[PDB]
Amino acid sequence: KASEFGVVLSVDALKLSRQGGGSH
Amino acid sequence: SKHELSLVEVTHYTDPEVLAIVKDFHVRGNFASLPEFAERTFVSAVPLAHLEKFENKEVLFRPGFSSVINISSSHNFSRERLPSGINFCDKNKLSIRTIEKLLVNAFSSPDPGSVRRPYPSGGALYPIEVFLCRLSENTENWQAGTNVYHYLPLSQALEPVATCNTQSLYRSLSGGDSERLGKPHFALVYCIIFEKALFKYRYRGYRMALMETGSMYQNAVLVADQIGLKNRVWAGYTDSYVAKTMNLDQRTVAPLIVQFFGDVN
Amino acid sequence: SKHELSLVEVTHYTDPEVLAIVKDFHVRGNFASLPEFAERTFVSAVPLAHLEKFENKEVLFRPGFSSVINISSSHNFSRERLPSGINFCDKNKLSIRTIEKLLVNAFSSPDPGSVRRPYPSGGALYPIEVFLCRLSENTENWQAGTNVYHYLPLSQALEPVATCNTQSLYRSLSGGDSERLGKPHFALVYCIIFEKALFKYRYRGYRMALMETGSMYQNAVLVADQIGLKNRVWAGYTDSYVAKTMNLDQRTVAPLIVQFFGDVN
Amino acid sequence: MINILPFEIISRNTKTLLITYISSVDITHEGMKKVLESLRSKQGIISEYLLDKLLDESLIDKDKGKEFLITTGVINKTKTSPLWVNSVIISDVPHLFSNAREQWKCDGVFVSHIIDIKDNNINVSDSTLIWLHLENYHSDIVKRIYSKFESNPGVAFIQSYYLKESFRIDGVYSPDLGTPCHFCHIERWLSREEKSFRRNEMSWANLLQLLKKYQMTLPALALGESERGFSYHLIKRRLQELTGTSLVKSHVDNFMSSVSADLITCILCKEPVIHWQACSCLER
Amino acid sequence: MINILPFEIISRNTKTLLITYISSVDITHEGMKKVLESLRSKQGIISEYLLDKLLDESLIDKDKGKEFLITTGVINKTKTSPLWVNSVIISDVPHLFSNAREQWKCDGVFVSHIIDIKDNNINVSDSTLIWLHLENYHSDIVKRIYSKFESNPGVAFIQSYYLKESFRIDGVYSPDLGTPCHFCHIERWLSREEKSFRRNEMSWANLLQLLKKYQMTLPALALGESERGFSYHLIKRRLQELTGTSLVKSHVDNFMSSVSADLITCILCKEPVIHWQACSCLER
Amino acid sequence: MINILPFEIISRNTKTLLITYISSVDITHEGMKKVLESLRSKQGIISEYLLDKLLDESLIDKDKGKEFLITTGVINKTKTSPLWVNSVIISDVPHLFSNAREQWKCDGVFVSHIIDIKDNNINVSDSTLIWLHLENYHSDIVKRIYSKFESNPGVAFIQSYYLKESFRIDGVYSPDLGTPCHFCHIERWLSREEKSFRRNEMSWANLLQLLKKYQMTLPALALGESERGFSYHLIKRRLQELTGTSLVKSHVDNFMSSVSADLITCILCKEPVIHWQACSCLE
Amino acid sequence: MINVYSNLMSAWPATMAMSPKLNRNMPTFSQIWDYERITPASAAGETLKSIQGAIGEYFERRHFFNEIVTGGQKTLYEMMPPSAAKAFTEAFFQISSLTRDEIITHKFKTVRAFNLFSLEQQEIPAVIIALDNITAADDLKFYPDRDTCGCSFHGSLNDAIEGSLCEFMERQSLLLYWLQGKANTEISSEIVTGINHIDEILLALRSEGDIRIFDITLPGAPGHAVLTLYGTKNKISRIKYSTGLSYANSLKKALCKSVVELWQSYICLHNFLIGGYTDDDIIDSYQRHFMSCNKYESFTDLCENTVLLSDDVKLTLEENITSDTNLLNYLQQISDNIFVYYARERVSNSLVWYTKIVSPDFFLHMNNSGAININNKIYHTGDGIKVRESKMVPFP
Ligand SMILES: Cc1cc2nc3c(=O)[nH]c(=O)nc-3n(C[C@H](O)[C@H](O)[C@H](O)COP(=O)(O)O)c2cc1C
Ligand SMILES: Cc1cc2nc3c(=O)[nH]c(=O)nc-3n(C[C@H](O)[C@H](O)[C@H](O)COP(=O)(O)O)c2cc1C
Ligand SMILES: [Cl-]
Ligand SMILES: [Cl-]
Ligand SMILES: [Cl-]
Ligand SMILES: [Zn+2]
Ligand SMILES: [Zn+2]
Ligand SMILES: [Zn+2]
Repeated sequence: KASEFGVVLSVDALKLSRQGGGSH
Repeated sequence: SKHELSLVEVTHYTDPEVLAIVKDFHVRGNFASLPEFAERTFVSAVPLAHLEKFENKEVLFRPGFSSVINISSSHNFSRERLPSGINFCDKNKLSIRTIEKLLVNAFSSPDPGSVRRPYPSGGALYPIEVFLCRLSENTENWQAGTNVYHYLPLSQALEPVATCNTQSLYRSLSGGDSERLGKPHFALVYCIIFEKALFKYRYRGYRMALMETGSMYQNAVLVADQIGLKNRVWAGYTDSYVAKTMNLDQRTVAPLIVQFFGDVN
Repeated sequence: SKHELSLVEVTHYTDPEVLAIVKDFHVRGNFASLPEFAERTFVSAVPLAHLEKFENKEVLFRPGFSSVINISSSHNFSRERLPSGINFCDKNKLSIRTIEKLLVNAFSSPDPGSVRRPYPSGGALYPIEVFLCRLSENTENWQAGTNVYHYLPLSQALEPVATCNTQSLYRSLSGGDSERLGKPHFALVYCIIFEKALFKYRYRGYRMALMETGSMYQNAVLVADQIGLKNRVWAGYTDSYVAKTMNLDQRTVAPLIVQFFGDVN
Repeated sequence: MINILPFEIISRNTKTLLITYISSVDITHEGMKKVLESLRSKQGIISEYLLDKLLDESLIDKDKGKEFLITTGVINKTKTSPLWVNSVIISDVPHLFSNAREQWKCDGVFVSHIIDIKDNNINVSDSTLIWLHLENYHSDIVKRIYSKFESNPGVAFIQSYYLKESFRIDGVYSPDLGTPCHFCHIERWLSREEKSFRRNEMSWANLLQLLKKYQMTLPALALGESERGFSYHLIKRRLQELTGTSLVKSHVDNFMSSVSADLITCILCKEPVIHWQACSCLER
Repeated sequence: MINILPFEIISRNTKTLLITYISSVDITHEGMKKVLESLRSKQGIISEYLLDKLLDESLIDKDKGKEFLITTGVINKTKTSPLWVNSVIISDVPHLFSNAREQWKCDGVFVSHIIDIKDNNINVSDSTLIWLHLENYHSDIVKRIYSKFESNPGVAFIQSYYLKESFRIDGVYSPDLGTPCHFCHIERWLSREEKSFRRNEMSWANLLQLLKKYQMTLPALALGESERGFSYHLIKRRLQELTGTSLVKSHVDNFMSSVSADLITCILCKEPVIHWQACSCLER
Repeated sequence: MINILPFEIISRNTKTLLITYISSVDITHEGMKKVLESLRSKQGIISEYLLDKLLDESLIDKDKGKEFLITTGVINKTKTSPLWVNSVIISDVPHLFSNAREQWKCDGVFVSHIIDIKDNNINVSDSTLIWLHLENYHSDIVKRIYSKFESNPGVAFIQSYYLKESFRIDGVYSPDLGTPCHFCHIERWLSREEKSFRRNEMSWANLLQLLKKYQMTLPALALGESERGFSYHLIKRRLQELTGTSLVKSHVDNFMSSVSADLITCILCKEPVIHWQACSCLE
Repeated sequence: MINVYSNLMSAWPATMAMSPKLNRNMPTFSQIWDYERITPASAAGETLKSIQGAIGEYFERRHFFNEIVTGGQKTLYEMMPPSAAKAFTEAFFQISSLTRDEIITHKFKTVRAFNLFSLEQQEIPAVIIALDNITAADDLKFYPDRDTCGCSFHGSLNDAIEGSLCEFMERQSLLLYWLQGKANTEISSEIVTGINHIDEILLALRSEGDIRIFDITLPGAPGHAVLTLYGTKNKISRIKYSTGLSYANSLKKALCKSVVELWQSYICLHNFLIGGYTDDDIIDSYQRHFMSCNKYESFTDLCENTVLLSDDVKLTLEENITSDTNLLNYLQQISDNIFVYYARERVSNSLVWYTKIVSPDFFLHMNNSGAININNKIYHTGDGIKVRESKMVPFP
């Protein structure tokens, strides 16, 4: 999050994780 | 050939409602799995970070409870199944002899006069067909230029199917995950003939056919381990593209599963 | 138990459209197979007189044509699979030891610390569960009065499932053809947990689960032959009645196939 | 058990013809003509003792006579003890069935009682198939019947009722066999009727509705005599399939399944329904 | 390849906010504010050389700047060579697409030509996705297009057209991949529309019709501007899924499948169709 | 006829308490106890004739009785005929609807005026549905429209606006029918973020509250012509569903539902709307 | 199953699921997850009740944790009748160190209520009802420890009040039992119910460890509050201790619900522990405390300090002469100061109802390790076991 350019207000965490073919 | 059955005889008993409903369902599980679709598609509905908690587990009849009758491992007389091969390497030549050894042991009686196979089948109908796909120029061949054959388990013979090149089959069979797969020597492709699976038992026959497919690849797994081949059962392929590449008619026959074979180095 | 997975975790990823469409299809292949329905129902859409022409045959890629590459039977190093048992006889006592030998060899590593099984599975998800059904009073037992257990392949243990009597299970599992079946000692029942089969791969996962079922019974066939048991994979049962008798919840889990074991005399 | 199948035996001048579903025969024996006429007036099942006597009276060998009657399609011999020893029809329109117990014997269907749903102290025996037919549907009626009779040893139910332009016959609900109940069926049809292009019925709109007491009536078209007559035949034939003289065998994969009829087109749809996720019939 | 994703960058007094599909940021750096405004005016793809230059001009470290732009959802970096190098739209209503080539670049969609179906000597390059959109359907139009372009190396087709109250987008027809053609689709829908309660379309009534020259038009509702606008968006998004800037990934089991939209309810249904038994697309 | 709203009466000894969706009233007349007791078990519908019979029997002046029942929210008197004569669209992008009034005639949709939200002096007739469509969302814009027109006889409102990748259409807010408002959704949603057991420090509420503090609108994200054409058609079809509707021919779930459309997948999500006990629309 | 997913910007929660189970005779478990807006809402039992219970548990918790807006601001004597205000003053004087003068001149945030017995309309302090720290932020110095005792949600006011009355009885009974070790009777630990899913749980518990079933109902009260307790020494078991509690008019009913409550707590904690989830995933201090009570000593401590009013272990589940008496009369004889907080919201053509039954003459909440009105109309300092007086009950 934290950077020189600004402050993160909000995040769509489901969409961020994607930005509920074995195994892992 | 001495054991030949014409599909014209089979279709005489086909219920067209059953056949349509089964195909409509089957196609729901087909994939579009290509390197060019990698960044715009996905396979796993579970995030990779949470997969580990689902893998190699036991669901319980009485969750929360630990009362069980333990059985001893001393009764086990078997060898451990080999880990499934991955990034296969084709640096060595692979003989037709090795591939023949796999086929006859996995799918045929040692008695060539017998019509009984090393896996059972509902109604003794054996609706699943096995195709051989030659995938490396380091794999020895029977008929030059022919890279798809059809294994006849009772005649114990290979029927020529297609003269597509080795890179086209590999591309079709390996889908989007070919770099991780590496370079196998050959593949088996197990294929349902819909009307053969359906004509006698109707819908239940589809279920029987898919189960039969698993009995077959399992024999191949076990035989593969004994003759020094690595293998991997594989679902990461574009069904229709595999069919087309093999010159199969998708109205009659469809690839249920691919199984890769080779070395790992 | 050390390897326990809760189905609450699995359902977090379930697509309810997929689950409904798969169940709707699956139920199309369920049977109502009871002695009392014998004269008012049928199983085979093909008349018994014409069945023989469909059994143990080869369909060809090039029908009418005989050009094949013959493979030698000399490469076959296997034993012939035993004919599937029929009118089983339970006159002899059958030990729990024999049944334990079957289970661990068919479905478990010889290493009890290992989580790898002698059959592979898509995503290492292992969606198919194995239930043991005790069917003769001449079959030795672990817990008196308990005739259905659930085999935990990784823990290598039996979990108690039901205290239904031996005649109720036999009646449910043997459907309308019980006189021809005779009297087996026990059965394995292989069961799909729908949401476990579907959560990761969607529709294709059903296909993978049914195929996995076949890999499992095949290991049981092969193990059964080596330890002196006869067996028969069996589809002639009323699915819902088997489920009820075993106290399974049909919303979650369904019997795909039964496999009978015993002697033939 | 000897079942008398559908046939006619007709005469004009010196000519007599037997016509069954299986065959036709130019009958040249007066003895067998008399026998055939006698079987034609009887309803459904005949004691083998009576058949033998009928044959003796017309001076006909019993084995040759029986062989003829079976192979030509006049009678058949069934050996199987059936699952439900008896059927009852419970209904809000019992008058519609007022001749059904007598008529349907000729189809080998044993219905012991027609019961008006209005009755208190409705009792039913063990191993009885309960057919509940409602013109004026209410879910409380079905719930009441289940509540009374679910625990009866060997019981099974069929429910029939109207929805929009369709007549619905649920699959057989048998606790012994684990099959889906009425509520498993009506939920399948009510969700399919919603014009939201989804198999999955579940949304927050449905969840909030499940908070309220489960109860409902169904919209349907007004019934005339022809709709009732059509329904009457479908009920008879369905009961005949299950418990009566089998004329055409059903495949094991559809035998217990629901049957829906569009009353406009007269087209039938046979379909197995799954257990509804929110129903507790399989928990009982 | 750098893809510029959907976002806004807004200011009032001394306050500047970035809002994307992924995040929102209170922007406190004038350099990055300028950069973001510049990216906001560009259409779709930007050369990494230009991005680097933009960053240099605002005195921002290129890796830190890029990391910020990616993680916040302003841009992303894609590595894959796609299957069709280019798309063309062929239509009887080419005017409806008269701004589509320019507009849809911002969604990362490359459409090289809008082609009027009226044109003789329509040519298409290798590895081109041909979208054939018809308001006035005739099967001869589709047949003509297949006849011209089926043999083009790497070709694929999508067909879109109207049936009753629905807008239909066929699955992707790719001879290379063996997927069902338009005729496989329209037969699935025409049989489903018959009110004969059967999946199986085949009867002697259908066989006698197959004797005649295969040809047909389709009934549908009159289109207004809103129906066209709705259709225009579905076409854009579908092309974007296949060949443009991917915003939401499709599962591999539905990616090539048909999409149908009811124009009244606006509900979409994605469905894979089987090869029609009487079609010879897979024989070619 | 008369719609009977949901309510409860709780009785203890001779004491009776009436609670409606907007009121809590001590009931100390036996007559009104019997009027209320009867309406409780009447399942939602009742004719003028039956209400008047019920009132006359309980020794309650018909006019004072009905006024009490309407005011306290035991009943409402909705039309048999369609609720909304016409519709008006008020928008910050009125040019999008420049042909809508002509076009949508043939769908049976009657929009009498397109109105710029920037206009001073917006008038709306009686019995008119007001569609508020905003590419740049701010809650005071809804607040303003509500304050101007809530008291117009027979008025109702519906709002559409953009929330990240979604186009949202609120339920219908009708003062006369007592259906939820815009804020019953959004203020309640914000409340849940603000009062979270453990606040998500990256809540989208941080964006929306910071746009309030900074006096900025929430812009729709990168709309092009296709997104607007898609929006245009959703608006047309929703209006069509709300045309011809009453409580007689239609049903309150047609008003108490929201429609959300993902602009990427084009997938619609229809969801129930409910009242928020804390909302100012209930005062 | 069910598996309804909502957009984060939806009014509705992230997920709703009915969990699959292999065993048709185990209860159905349903759960709503909604980020950390609240902790997951769940219910177990017969299928439909499990689904209804999860929905209702979610509505309930969302309302009290996330959604209350106070109605105004008043001192205690403006807010209600004088003897009600006096009883609140004496509760609050034990709760903080603040003076009676400071308590009576403080303007408390208000919520609507009516007296349980007279139906008289009033207000009560909002600080007792709202579980967030914002709604009555300025009042928390008077009442810093809040919980959901007596809260309920239902589609009718009558059902909500009954739900709240049942929970009130459960919690007041539990605390009195906790403090004094006194139970009325013990139900046979080998009791068979005849109800498939109840006996299934009981049989599995008896084989995994041991159970004790006590009737802990407030003395003289009608109905039955049944406490089920479980413990095992078994090494490989993750759950070493669990508990369930329920109040109903019917003893059988109370016992059955109590068994299912225990199974629900047992399984939720078991699944948390085999999930490998961390302490940072626990945001609720009652859940955190309950988790630290998962040891066998919780079980032995309760059982060894339980004193039964009757030594005869009950082999059957019949009611008695007291079960039948009027619950409202019984409560009013103890105190007139019992209030029903209420709220309601239209859903279609219905109202849903949120209620909380509160009395300053009873325990205002269930954490006697915190700031609690220890001296009230059912208990006074020194009556019970002294260590229990400052130590929270091992109950979630
Ligand atoms: C039906 C089936 C399909 C499979 N498909 C794939 C696949 O597409 N890709 C892959 O890497 N492995 C595949 N596998 C292999 C499994 O991932 C593997 O069996 C599992 O991870 C356990 O590892 P092991 O086989 O090495 O014990 C498949 C297995 C089965 C039974
Ligand atoms: C999925 C499956 C289901 C089967 N079901 C039955 C059955 O219901 N009844 C039966 O007699 N045999 C059944 N069999 C056994 C086959 O009839 C048998 O494998 C086949 O006739 C060949 O005979 P063999 O196994 O003795 O070589 C089944 C086999 C399979 C693979
Ligand atoms: Cl009765
Ligand atoms: Cl041309
Ligand atoms: Cl009770
Ligand atoms: Zn049911
Ligand atoms: Zn085609
Ligand atoms: Zn409001």
